[PDB]
Amino acid sequence: CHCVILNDGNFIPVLGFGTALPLECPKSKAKELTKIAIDAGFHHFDSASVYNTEDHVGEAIRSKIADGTVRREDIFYTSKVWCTSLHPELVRASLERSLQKLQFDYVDLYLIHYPMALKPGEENFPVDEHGKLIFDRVDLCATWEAMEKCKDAGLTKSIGVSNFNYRQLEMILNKPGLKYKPVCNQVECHPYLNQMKLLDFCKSKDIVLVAYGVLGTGGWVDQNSPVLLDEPVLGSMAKKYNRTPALIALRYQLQRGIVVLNTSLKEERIKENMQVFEFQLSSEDMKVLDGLNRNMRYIPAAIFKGHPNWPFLDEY
Amino acid sequence: CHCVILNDGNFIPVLGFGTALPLECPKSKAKELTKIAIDAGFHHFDSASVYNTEDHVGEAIRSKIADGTVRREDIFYTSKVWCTSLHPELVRASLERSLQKLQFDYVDLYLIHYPMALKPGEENFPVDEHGKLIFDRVDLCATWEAMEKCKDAGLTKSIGVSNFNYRQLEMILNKPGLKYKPVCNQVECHPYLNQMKLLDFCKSKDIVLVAYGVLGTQRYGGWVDQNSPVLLDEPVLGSMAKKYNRTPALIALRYQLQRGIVVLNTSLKEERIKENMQVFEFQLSSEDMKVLDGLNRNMRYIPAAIFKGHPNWPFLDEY
Repeated sequence: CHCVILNDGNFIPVLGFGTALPLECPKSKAKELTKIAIDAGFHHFDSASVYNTEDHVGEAIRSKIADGTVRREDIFYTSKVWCTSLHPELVRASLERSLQKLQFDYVDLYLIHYPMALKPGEENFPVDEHGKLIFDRVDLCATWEAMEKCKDAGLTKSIGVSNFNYRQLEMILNKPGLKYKPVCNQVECHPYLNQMKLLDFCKSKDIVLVAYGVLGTGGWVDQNSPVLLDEPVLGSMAKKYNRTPALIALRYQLQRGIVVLNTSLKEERIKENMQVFEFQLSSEDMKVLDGLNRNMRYIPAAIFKGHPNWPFLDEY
Repeated sequence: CHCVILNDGNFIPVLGFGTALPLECPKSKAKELTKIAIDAGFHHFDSASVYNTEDHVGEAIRSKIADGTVRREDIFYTSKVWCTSLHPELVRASLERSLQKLQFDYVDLYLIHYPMALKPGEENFPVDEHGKLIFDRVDLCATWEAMEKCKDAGLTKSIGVSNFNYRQLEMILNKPGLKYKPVCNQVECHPYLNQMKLLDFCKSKDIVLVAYGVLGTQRYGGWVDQNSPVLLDEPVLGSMAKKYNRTPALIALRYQLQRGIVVLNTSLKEERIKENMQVFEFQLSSEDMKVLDGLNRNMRYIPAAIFKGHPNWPFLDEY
């Protein structure tokens, strides 16, 4: 493995495969993609209870274990508790359900998906008659204590968070009687939103930053206007190193000590990910990439914008 | 043709097929889709110079004219001049280039795509080293006069605008020496953004409101936002669909037709393409129309965000 140590003693592969699927795709597509990713060399798989793809991803993994491609111990599986189960007593319940769907005995990492609670229930997006989310309030420190207990019960080897801004991380870190610090903070990160300040903070607290939406992500204008991968600097550097604009973006994060999660529906693209270990960017080129930062948040989770705990209002 | 009259005497089919394709589709996809629509009964096709599918669309259309399925005069084709060619002297050149690709003698409708100009050039989204769109200053009244000439030259039968707000329409309507009022204003419109005020304004000025994004849109590619409830998930639409034994989509389409709006819709699915024609097989009661009116929440799914900093960005005013 091309791994990095977590503050709790566990190791996580620096390259992971995201299992979230496009709205149009049959959830079963996750199974095929997971198998392809495994054959391509991926050992780290990122999922979440809300993606409703865990049963298929679990089947893919158990199938590659059964034919001897990999062993459970060599796989790093991550799940996340959704907004509707942040209530302390619902945390463990959701994790156990995921393990049931996966037919696993444990997950390697369990994260709080967002620092925002929503009305408990089967619906992942509970809304009123006006289509507005029914927010709920919870003590994130209580939710955290429940995460700690899951780790102690052996249901998850490590625990961390996702989409937490620095102050929210602080709430957990300064929590009285804290037992386990989150091992990571999974957030959107790429050349247009390099998360420099948040990264420096996490590193200062021995927390690993895990990036999703590393290559970026409606109407014709909004769908055809230039996006991250259209960046001329990446295209130029890609030709300079004879790789792809995507590989430049992926490599950029690795050289910053960031764990990267990537996804694709195409086998060739999934396989190309492994090239991120085949080359290196020069200090000067790393500095050039640092200059692309333009605070462009592609995954704002707009529907939550009115939530008291929306993490993206603060600078970082 | 289920057609309605325009303020210039010409008629437009009340249902049209948009020819804009998802960035992940070979531009040729537009040819097969257009032929399918034509067989399904579509006569109205909405395109734009920027979509860069005009050649493929013209191929399909001419193909159906050749085999006798339709006549050129039975087809209503719309094109639009992009932000980079709004300068009075570039308006006609853009149209002639589109006709060349289509291999058409004329287009039935020609529109100003957005009331915002961008740096001239082949590049459609010119940006600086900071990734910011390079805006340009233009006189829309002068642009409009260039559109009027196109109509006088017979290159387009009618002229209109798209994504203009009420004051921007006024700018044109109150123009000294105005020869032709725009026949329409093509804007985003659906139950969550019914454009009541802009509609009432257009009606008062004899302007037809043409709607796109009629079934909602999901701009954000992020999982959470793409997986949160969408317009078609609306319980009122699902409940009403059951009442009339139709689909939530058909209810949303019929809603617009009864308001005097011309609807544009698209789909990569042949089955959904056909389904559209069902909108003409039923009618919504006046009571239910009122019910649908209550669904408005000023939810604009197509904000053209990249343009948000432009002086003429049309979505700032109330309407």
